[PDB]
Amino acid sequence: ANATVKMGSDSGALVFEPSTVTIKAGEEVKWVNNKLSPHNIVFAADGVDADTAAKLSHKGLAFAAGESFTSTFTEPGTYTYYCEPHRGAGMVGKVVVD
Ligand SMILES: [Cu+2]
Repeated sequence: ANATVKMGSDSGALVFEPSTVTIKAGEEVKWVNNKLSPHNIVFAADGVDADTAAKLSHKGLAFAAGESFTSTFTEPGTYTYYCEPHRGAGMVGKVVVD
């Protein structure tokens, strides 16, 4: 099914919820802008292919509150996307396609 993850929290904390999402194999996923920007989204091939996690990865950023991203969960694997600017602070997410 369609999944939704926010690059933060509706309060004032940089977190990734749901930290883990499970959808079908072929569906997509939409993200949402939050606080503690910018909030990048890079899917480091962690169990899945590169090129795959590539299109799934987002080497961009987030500044405007309203912009969202999309990711194809076709290939069944495990994609791990974390904060580029905070790739070593305590902000990461896990994906699971079935
Ligand atoms: Cu962040």
